[PDB]
Amino acid sequence: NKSKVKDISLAPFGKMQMEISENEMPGLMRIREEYGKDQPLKNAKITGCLHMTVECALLIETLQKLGAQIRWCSCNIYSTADYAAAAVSTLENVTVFAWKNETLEEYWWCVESALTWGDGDDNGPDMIVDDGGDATLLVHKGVEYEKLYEEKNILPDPEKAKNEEERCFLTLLKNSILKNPKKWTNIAKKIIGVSEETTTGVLRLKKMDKQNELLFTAINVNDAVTKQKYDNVYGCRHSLPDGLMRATDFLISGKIVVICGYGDVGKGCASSMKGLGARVYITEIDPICAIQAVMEGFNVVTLDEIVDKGDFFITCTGNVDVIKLEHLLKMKNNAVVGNIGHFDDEIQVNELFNYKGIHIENVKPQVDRITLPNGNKIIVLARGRLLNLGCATGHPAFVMSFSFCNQTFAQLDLWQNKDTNKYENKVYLLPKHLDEKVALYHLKKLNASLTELDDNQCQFLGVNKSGPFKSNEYRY
Amino acid sequence: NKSKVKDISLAPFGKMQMEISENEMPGLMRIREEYGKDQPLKNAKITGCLHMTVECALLIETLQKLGAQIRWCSCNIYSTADYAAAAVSTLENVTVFAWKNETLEEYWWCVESALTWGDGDDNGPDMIVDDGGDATLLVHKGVEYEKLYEEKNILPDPEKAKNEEERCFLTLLKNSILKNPKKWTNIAKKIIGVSEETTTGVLRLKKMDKQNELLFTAINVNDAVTKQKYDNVYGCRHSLPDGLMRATDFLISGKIVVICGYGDVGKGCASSMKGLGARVYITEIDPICAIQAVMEGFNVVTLDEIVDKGDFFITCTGNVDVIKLEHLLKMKNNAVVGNIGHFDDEIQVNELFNYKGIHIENVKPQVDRITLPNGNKIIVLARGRLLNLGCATGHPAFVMSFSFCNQTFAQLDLWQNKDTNKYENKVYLLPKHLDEKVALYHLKKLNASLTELDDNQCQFLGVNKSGPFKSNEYRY
Amino acid sequence: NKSKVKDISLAPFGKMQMEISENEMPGLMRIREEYGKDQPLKNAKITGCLHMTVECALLIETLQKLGAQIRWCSCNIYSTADYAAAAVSTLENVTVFAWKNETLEEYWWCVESALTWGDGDDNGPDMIVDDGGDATLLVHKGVEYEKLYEEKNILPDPEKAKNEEERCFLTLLKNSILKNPKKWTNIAKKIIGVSEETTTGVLRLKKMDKQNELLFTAINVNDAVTKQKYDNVYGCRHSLPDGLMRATDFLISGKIVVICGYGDVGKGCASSMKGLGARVYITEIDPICAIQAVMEGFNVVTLDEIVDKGDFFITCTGNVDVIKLEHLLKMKNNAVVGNIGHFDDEIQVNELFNYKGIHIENVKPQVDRITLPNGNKIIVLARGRLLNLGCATGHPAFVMSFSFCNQTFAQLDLWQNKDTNKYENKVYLLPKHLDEKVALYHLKKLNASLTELDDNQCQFLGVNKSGPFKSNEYRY
Amino acid sequence: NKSKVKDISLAPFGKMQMEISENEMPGLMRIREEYGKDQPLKNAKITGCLHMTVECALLIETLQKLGAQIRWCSCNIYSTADYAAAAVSTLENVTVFAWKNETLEEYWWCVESALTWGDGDDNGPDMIVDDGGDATLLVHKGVEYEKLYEEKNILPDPEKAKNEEERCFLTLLKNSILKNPKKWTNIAKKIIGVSEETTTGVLRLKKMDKQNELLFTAINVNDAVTKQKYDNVYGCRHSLPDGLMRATDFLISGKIVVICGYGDVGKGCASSMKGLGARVYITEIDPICAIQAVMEGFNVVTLDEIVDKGDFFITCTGNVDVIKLEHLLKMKNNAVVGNIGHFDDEIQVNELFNYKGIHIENVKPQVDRITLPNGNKIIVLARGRLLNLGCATGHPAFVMSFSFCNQTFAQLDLWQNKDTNKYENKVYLLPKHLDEKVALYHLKKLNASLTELDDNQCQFLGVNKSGPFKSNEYRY
Ligand SMILES: NC(=O)c1ccc[n+]([C@@H]2O[C@H](COP(=O)([O-])OP(=O)(O)OC[C@H]3O[C@@H](n4cnc5c(N)ncnc54)[C@H](O)[C@@H]3O)[C@@H](O)[C@H]2O)c1
Ligand SMILES: NC(=O)c1ccc[n+]([C@@H]2O[C@H](COP(=O)([O-])OP(=O)(O)OC[C@H]3O[C@@H](n4cnc5c(N)ncnc54)[C@H](O)[C@@H]3O)[C@@H](O)[C@H]2O)c1
Ligand SMILES: NC(=O)c1ccc[n+]([C@@H]2O[C@H](COP(=O)([O-])OP(=O)(O)OC[C@H]3O[C@@H](n4cnc5c(N)ncnc54)[C@H](O)[C@@H]3O)[C@@H](O)[C@H]2O)c1
Repeated sequence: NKSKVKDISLAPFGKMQMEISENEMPGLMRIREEYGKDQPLKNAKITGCLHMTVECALLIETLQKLGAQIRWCSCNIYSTADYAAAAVSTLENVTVFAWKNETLEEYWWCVESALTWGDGDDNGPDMIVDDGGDATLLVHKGVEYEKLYEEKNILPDPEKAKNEEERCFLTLLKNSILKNPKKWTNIAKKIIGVSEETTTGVLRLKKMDKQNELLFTAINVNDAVTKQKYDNVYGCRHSLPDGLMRATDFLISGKIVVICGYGDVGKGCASSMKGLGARVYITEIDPICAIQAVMEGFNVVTLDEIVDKGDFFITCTGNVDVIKLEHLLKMKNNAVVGNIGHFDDEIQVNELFNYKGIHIENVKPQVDRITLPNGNKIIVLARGRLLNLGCATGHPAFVMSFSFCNQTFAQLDLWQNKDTNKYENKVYLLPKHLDEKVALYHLKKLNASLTELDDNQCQFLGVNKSGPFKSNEYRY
Repeated sequence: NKSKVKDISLAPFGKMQMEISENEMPGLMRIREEYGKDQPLKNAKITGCLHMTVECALLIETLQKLGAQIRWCSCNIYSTADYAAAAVSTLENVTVFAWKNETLEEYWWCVESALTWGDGDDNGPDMIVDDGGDATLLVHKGVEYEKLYEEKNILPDPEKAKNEEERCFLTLLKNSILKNPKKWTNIAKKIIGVSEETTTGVLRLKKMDKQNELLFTAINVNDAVTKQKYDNVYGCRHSLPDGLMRATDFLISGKIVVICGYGDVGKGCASSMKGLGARVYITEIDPICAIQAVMEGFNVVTLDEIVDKGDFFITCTGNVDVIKLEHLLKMKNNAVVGNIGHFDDEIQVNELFNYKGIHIENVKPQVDRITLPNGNKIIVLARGRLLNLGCATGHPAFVMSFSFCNQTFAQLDLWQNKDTNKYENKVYLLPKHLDEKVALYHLKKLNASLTELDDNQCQFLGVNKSGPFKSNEYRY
Repeated sequence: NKSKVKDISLAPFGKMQMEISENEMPGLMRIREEYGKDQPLKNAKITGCLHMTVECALLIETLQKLGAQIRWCSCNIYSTADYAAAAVSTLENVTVFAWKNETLEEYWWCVESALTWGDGDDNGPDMIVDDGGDATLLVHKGVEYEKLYEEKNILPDPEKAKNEEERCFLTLLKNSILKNPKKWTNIAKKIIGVSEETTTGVLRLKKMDKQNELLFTAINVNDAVTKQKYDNVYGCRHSLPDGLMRATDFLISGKIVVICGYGDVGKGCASSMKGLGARVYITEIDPICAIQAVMEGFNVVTLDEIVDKGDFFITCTGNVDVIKLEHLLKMKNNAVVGNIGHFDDEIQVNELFNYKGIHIENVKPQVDRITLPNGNKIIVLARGRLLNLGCATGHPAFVMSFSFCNQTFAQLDLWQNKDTNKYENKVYLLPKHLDEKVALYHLKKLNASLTELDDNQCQFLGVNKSGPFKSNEYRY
Repeated sequence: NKSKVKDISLAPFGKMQMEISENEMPGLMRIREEYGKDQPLKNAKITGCLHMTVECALLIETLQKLGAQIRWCSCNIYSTADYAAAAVSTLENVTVFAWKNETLEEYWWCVESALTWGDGDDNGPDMIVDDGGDATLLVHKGVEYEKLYEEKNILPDPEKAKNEEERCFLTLLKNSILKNPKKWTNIAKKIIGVSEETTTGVLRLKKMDKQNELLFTAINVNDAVTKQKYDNVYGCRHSLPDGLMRATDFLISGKIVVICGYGDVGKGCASSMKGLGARVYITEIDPICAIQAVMEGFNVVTLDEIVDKGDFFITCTGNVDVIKLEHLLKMKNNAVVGNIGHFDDEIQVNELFNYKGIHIENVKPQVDRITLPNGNKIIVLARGRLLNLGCATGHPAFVMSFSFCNQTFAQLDLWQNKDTNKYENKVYLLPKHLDEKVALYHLKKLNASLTELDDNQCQFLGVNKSGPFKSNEYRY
């Protein structure tokens, strides 16, 4: 029950950061004021697997101030802010397993430790807060392999590891089963539900739900309007250049920036690059998104067409093998490559790092310089992992306030309906009125005056004076 | 049946414009190349009620080249381009009833004439293309009043006219029933379906469908992605400043522009005003839209807060009484007021024009100068009706190509399934693949290179290499 | 001697436009309020040669309200607004010779008529307001050729006409000398001075002054901060897209726009195209301007590199042969070509129009469609002349207010120092304090609150609390 | 000959940064390739007083590679990058006295140490590179007080210290004179000249030159086009948000940002804030700049009008007392205040820090939180000193390349003309051709293709095919 952090003496620095960011998160603060003295999450055991940053610390503190017990780990080996981990590990009923620059082996250990609440009966959490689906994955795969072992006596061999991170994952599961072949099966049965924060995690849930593999309720927090339209757009508009500037200090204006993918994240990234004066190039597979990109003055092309002159290459597709080895080998000298989508699959950093005749030179934390066979030296950020969270501090508190408000409401609704049959083992979405509520909490801070709908106006539009004001199909 | 247009000698000028805009509508031209020699709409009787512009002429030509017969009218008394009406009235199997500056009495006469195909059995059309729902309204109200007369022997009295335009509407219906009390009831029975082009028309359809008043199938073309995301946004970004410039020639940069409503149209309008250097103020009733407005650098306020210093006031709410008489009376000298939403309800132009001590002075077509009681002189555009179509030429052909492609596909699908039970008396949406198809047709013209999804990438995303690439809930 | 205009019955329409634009020119209106009842220009004879637009009419009215007599003509054969010419010709002591679509022969006739005040002694004006230097040219060339005839008995032969417009010019001078070989020599002697409005006219004056050919004082109004920084930038940002929209109605967003020249005009043009969503490409010869263009996100290339995919080609160089015949022949179908710089030298429209196998088809006034040898049809605006003034109404009133305020001050200072030796036969610039004065007059209209410099702040900066606040070398 | 730096072990980290930034400074690298093996600065003793950053390290290395000996110090107590100082102190013939977070006493010690080359005859440098004029100040004041002491036997008393930093300055001078009352007088006599980098330093030089106090030649590097138009604009566009983000991590979009001053720096700052989506408010004393601000969509107001709702307050005036104590006391909770202009005079941080009832709490390096009397807690950056260099890393290498190229050329020209009478004790500027030269060096890196002027075009414009292309009065 002892937290594991880099250095507990950073707690005060983290505490100061939390106190300040409090004014930047009017949404979360409003939640504490309403459901505060009520303690609606009293006795609830919540395990979280989300970037251990300052904004995340304020989410933890909100959940615990709501009366819940928490075990937490980071969902990325570089996103953890040590001062935030130390500060949060100080709270009562909160245990944390996270630190910056953790190895892949240590990463899975933290996820497992966060999901394990002691031993024996009720060894798992009541609810899960995931960001990418790693905690959810471990549970589902654990249950899957435990059944395979109880039938064919077969264990997950890290031999068939199609990746280094997968090797540690399979190793963790193999050792887990050899210690207690029913651990995950018993835990999964007590889980009320999970709430997914990102597009990638939702994609995983949808595929499991499609094949009826979901063991418990899953709430799609990422598809909430006040999340995908704010977090994914305005957040990346902020943290992309921030991560690029801290990592390289290079000029962006007048430079050729290549953005792969023009969905929510791509739109946000491109907007900030355009405002700085960069020459934006977009790659896309979806014709609808491509036209949106062209209408903003961007040039839509295939990577092969611009890979030779590109100064910055940012992937925001949430797909795999977007920037292949053959592309990296053709880049100009001093080209910068980073991924802001998911894991490290978008860019074949591994293939490049293990290529014959490649020299890897570390410039600073999360920043490496690779010497290509032809002599060109390119820059790779966070070894292909989230550059905004690895080279910077991720989204600003004000943006994360929207996301964490939806997360909190997801946990509240899941816990308050645990004794009902409102939720099955499927993916659900938060109601429309909650989205408007979250938005309403941030209006004052923004000095935005909302107009009151009149009686005639209400009848004409066919809506209530309090909302919702749009239909469920509205795209905003 | 003979066409009724201003001057048929303008046909040549219109013909030249159509030939040129042909290159700007690759979408429509692609349709002619595929379903051309097939004549899928052969023997179909289509009645249209949409702005009679050059872009609309190319839509008519496409429908007739597909084998259909057409009767058409404009949906606005100022939007008709006489040279386009003359040109289209020239085509075989096409009859037109439209001209610029038509009176309200003449307007309804045109709608009725367009919907009436001869006399006796089968006196109505097979399908309807509407833009605002006026044709659809006439038919539904006609059936409603015809039943009221067949039961209580009561006729629609233009006495209870809550408006001048409504007076002519009720007068037209009263006369219609005194001539044939079953005209509309019999016509509504043969209508396969209608396809709505704008947000206002869809709102009308949704309300009727909510109360189960729909007499036939209705396709929501406005809610199609390649329409609400392109037409409503990029179209207005183009035609708002164009309408403002031609009507007043005033400088926009440095001026205080007040935009009411920040939905699709509002976002498009604000983007162009921002690009020109204006100081944009936004009014909103929806908190979610309000935050989007603030995140773009716009100040969100209530009209009462800025009505005194505003230089331009543009309504894009699609609501009623947004700019009341009390607001107009407080505006500065030379302030410009225009509506780009629906009809003339957004702004109380009528209340102002009939106010005691008000002097109305016509400056030029669709532009009037009003002298307020305090002596201030303000400028009102198109008497509160669509300023972009009244003072300019509406959206450009390239944008209308997306909308008209969805319209054509809507007519095609509706006609090809007339003998099936695919569509009931409800509001439907065109399939996802069609939206991507439409987008694909315009990529070449835009020099946009789409990327081909790989085999691994397809399985990972769980989509087909040809699309759709997004889920039905995707907001783009 | 009466005015010569297209149709005097348009006077009322023009009057209405002048009354409204009055609120858009707080600068000129302030001048009338200060030097109004004083009549400082009483008895002064002013000849003007500037675009006869509504904004220009308000300048004429201001000069006459100051007590001067005026004879005016347009400096371009397409820029005249007939309703403005009719309205201004109505004023007392104002004679106008201008109309839209005048032939080159008629053009010079108007210039000569405007410069000729009766007959005999004092046959010329006291001061001149030029825009391009045509009136100034005629006087200088007239004096030059009159001396050549009085010595070698040689006359200007229109045979050596290196251009059609030059032929009419030499023809006019030849006839002028065969009627009175001392007309211009005597007129030039009574001219107090001239004030140049545009960059091109200033270039002409500087070359004459360099070779000591100036016969009278010339004031460089164009190099005035509140002119080149406002008019050339913000004015073009407004009239470029307006001219393009009225002439073609084509979509600009997503289109490839090629701007040649990135000086004051180019910067303004590009800013508007960028705001609309176009993909901007810039051509430059000056490396300093080229970097400015790149830092704004624009791609700097040579015409040859983009002439194949360009949708719009706009020249703003003020140079000759920027877009040669070889370039025009390689343009895509439906490509638009227009000049916004000087005369019709920037684009080789003449070479193209007289090329073998070329078909010219008039679409509408100032808009022609040319069929290239390969079949491609391109659009040419105003036959290579100012597209913003030919296809639209030029800069808005508010922007012209700054230029015309500097013009009025130039005329006032020139007339008030006619009996002094403050000005020689050289090019002078208006003092710094006047530039700030002009700017100050427009602040209230813009709701801009200026800050008052404090006592300590004044000493520190070493400036007066009233200005100037910058040094003469400041670039703003 | 012993450098004084924080930790010499950071040398390798600094070296890696220098090697990378080399590719971002094609201008400086070109200088090394041309005047490299020539060693034009051989035996020259250069003392610099400029922000000891990585970009500065590359400038030092260039000067030494040119054959010069260097002694260097920082011109700000927070701008020094320790890893850069350590790396540069490694070079041969280079001595450095600088470190981050130095006290004011230590600051002047470094300046003095940098200007002192040994002892006895020739105890000073041959040339000086200044940024703010502190080194130049020390020398001029030193000579002034040395004469005052040699006449009235009066010493500079730190009693009359109108500031803490001035106290240390006068103390340094007093001790200097009590040790050798002719030190500075003798040194000033051997100084060939100095080259000023910033607007503030130039203002100081101009005031001395105006009163004939200049002891040696001064080159105004800041007024060079490729410096004020690139560095001051594009550099701040980059380092303003960067400093803001690293110091607070606060969201900028949708926030109210108040920029005081709209000159070169203000224009750059506002452009980046606008691109991020902030609501920009500008304060100005100059009417011309105010109109430029309004034409970009910004609201011009007096501080008193917005000081209550502002979220960020940035001063770019280069003036004194812009944000007084009475303004700071009225700011909202969590408001951020920072100066990017000169020293710490723009904002009365001192008055606030010494105000009764004020609590100062350090959040992190260069970031303090002040509790106001009414309880509001505001954030002050770098205690009123350059926030971009104190909270971040200043301008990016590519921008600094333009500035340092002009510096190098300034040193080269000054040293090559030391035995001539080309330069007097006045302020001079670099020739136009050099500005274009510097620009040309960076075109390739930017993928910008310059167009070659044609023979006819050259004669028409009256310029050489190689430039200059503009007149000295051109404002760009
Ligand atoms: N780092 C952060 O702070 C942050 C914040 C939110 C989301 N994310 C992550 O960002 C990624 C994308 O998120 P999103 O919400 O924008 O989802 P999205 O589905 O809206 O956007 C993905 C886009 O990529 C395009 N695409 C797919 N494969 C492509 C390929 N090979 N080449 C070019 N384009 C391709 C699609 O057409 C689509 O428009 C996910 O991995 C998500 O979880 C990161
Ligand atoms: N003239 C054109 O070319 C054109 C093109 C497309 C749509 N339109 C019309 O524009 C209108 C709006 O269209 P939209 O598609 O943007 O729909 P929308 O529903 O997406 O946008 C309307 C917005 O106005 C807001 N709103 C409603 N009442 C308001 C009030 N009283 N004050 C302030 N804001 C209010 C809503 O919250 C919403 O965000 C409709 O009338 C539609 O038919 C015109
Ligand atoms: N139509 C209008 O409303 C309006 C308003 C103001 C000025 N103008 C005219 O516009 C022209 C330019 O004006 P400006 O004030 O911007 O002057 P400018 O001197 O500031 O700009 C000219 C620019 O063109 C560039 N250039 C020259 N030849 C070139 C070539 N062959 N290719 C590419 N670039 C080239 C120069 O390097 C320079 O940057 C003049 O003709 C002027 O009279 C028209």
